[PDB]
Amino acid sequence: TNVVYYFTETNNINAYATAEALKAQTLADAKREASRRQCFQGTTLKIGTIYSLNSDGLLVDEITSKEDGKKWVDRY
Repeated sequence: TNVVYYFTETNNINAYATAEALKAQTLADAKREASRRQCFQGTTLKIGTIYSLNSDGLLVDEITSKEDGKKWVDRY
């Protein structure tokens, strides 16, 4: 399948990690899948596209993020 969205689960919004591919094809599905793939309490979720990644595969330019217990906040 083709990959549109990626996510990371980090300890806070200023920490970076290698992007993991999502199966979702829309943003609303990506948010639901990313919340369901979150392992831990208290972590931060970021979602981005292929253009959100640097050359090392790190998710640095997320299009939306979600602090634990809060709603998704889009960049714009």
